[PDB]
Amino acid sequence: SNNLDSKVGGNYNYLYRLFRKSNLKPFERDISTEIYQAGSTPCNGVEGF
Amino acid sequence: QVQLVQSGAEVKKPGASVKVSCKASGYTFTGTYIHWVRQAPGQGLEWMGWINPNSGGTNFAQIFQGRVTLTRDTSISTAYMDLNRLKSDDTAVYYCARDRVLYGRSFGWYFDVWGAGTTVTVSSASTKGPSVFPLAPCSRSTSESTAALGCLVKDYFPEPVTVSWNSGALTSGVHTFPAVLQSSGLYSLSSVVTVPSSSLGTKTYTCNVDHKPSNTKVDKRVESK
Amino acid sequence: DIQMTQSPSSLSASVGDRVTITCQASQDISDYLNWYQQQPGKAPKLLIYDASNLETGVPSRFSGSGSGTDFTFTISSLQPEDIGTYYCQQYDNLPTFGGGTKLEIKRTVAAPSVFIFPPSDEQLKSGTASVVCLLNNFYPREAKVQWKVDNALQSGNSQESVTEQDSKDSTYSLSSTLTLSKADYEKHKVYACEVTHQGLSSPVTKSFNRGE
Ligand SMILES: *[C@@H]1O[C@H](CO)[C@@H](O[C@@H]2O[C@H](CO)[C@@H](O[C@H]3O[C@H](CO)[C@@H](O)[C@H](O)[C@@H]3O)[C@H](O)[C@H]2NC(C)=O)[C@H](O)[C@H]1NC(C)=O
Ligand SMILES: *[C@@H]1O[C@H](CO)[C@@H](O[C@@H]2O[C@H](CO)[C@@H](O[C@H]3O[C@H](CO)[C@@H](O)[C@H](O)[C@@H]3O)[C@H](O)[C@H]2NC(C)=O)[C@H](O)[C@H]1NC(C)=O
Repeated sequence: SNNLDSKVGGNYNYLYRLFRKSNLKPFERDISTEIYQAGSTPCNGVEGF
Repeated sequence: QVQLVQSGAEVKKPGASVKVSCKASGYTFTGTYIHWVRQAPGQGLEWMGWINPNSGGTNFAQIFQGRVTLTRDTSISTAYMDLNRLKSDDTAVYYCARDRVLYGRSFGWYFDVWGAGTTVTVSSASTKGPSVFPLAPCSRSTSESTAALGCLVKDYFPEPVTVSWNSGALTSGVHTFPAVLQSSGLYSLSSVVTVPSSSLGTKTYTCNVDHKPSNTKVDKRVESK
Repeated sequence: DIQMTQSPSSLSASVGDRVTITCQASQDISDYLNWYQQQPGKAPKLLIYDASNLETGVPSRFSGSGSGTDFTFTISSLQPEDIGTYYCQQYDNLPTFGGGTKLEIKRTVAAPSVFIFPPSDEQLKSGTASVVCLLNNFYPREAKVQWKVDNALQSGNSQESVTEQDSKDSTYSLSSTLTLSKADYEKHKVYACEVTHQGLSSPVTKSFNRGE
């Protein structure tokens, strides 16, 4: 779909999920936008190391 | 059978607010974006607003930010624009229109179908019913071969005034001109019929002037003098 | 912002004649441009999208071409249904619209029939003197009207309106009105309107004398 979905300035309306605490089961969908703690610390608020 | 319907005409003061609706039908409302546009009388199209009926995600043209609110009722398949602190040049025809469901590009906006249009009017004037006058030449000897006679319409505000001749029995050789705005913010127009100069001595022509906002209707006769 | 310029203010052309309308942008839009028409008194209608693709159920004699900065809309023959107003819209960043090219049918030249109507007894009663001068059934739109009172020229207290181009014989009709106070009207004698229009070889007059 390089004729329908690509833009000369880049199209960024399409996303994937890069992080998750667990792999999802067959035909599941995850709408969550919770922040992913990759470190051993917890974190609170919108972003962190 | 996609049918897009809007709220009827609105009459508002400067600095006030107006809410215009957009009822969708014939398709799933949550399937595509709704865009808002407005055309001022004798001017080009002006886009301002877009709202995803599924998400409620909303975006604007810069000069309408903080003035326009876009919202939607998925239960009633209806989009709305709600416009605040109305400027005098917010007087325009307003439209909702739909973004492409089929075989476009994924970004493109488009306007595949447009609603019936909403004629919102912003003015400091309140409703005024028309006054109408006869138009005819200097006596009868100054007209030669083929003549014209008319109905000059003055000082009326709620826009849409309709002029008819013999209640619609005479409908050829007639013109009614697009209305003009006076310095007072009242509207005025004229209507005329063109006629062979003999029949003004044998027949009497009536014009009927109707105004919907004041709910008034006046007959008068245009008699040569 | 992204400005759509569009070069023809209005176009005059005949049945069977080619029409080309040009739209252009401040930078490369690449392909991201759509075209529409509006017919008189009715909502807009999409004709071309993605600068090239024809809309469903619309006749093949509409065409679209161009890329990058500049885009051309085309008609092979403006049959009387096509009369209306034509708009381009880009989509590279927000919707923004072009000027609005009007279409006019090329008819043979026509001078106006001309009349003037004195203030009536009911505006004698109502305290205003709205004089009106009528131009009817002419074609080259540009029909400059002028007003003079006792041969002194007028401007700045008169208004005018012209009809849509008719389906009856492809022609225009205009009303011009001069608004006077009774305190000015009851002094002067000769009230005149004058026309310059392309169908007339010299300027033509219509006038009345107060009380006649
Ligand atoms: C469906 O939702 C469930 C609830 O959120 C989710 O269960 C949670 O899964 C994560 C990752 O497996 C667990 O995280 C913990 O894992 C171990 C303990 O087993 C700890 O060492 C880690 O530090 C971490 O805290 C949650 O404990 C677990 N919660 C519950 C109540 O079981 C499922 O994973 C989701 N289903 C799918 C398909 O992913
Ligand atoms: C779940 O529903 C939410 C609304 O009902 C929706 O939230 C909206 O998400 C978008 C995209 O993330 C946000 O877009 C704006 O984000 C910031 C605002 O500061 C800007 O940088 C962006 O340019 C953009 O304007 C909306 O702000 C947000 N709206 C609300 C009311 O929160 C979620 O996206 C939906 N969830 C999923 C996963 O689909």
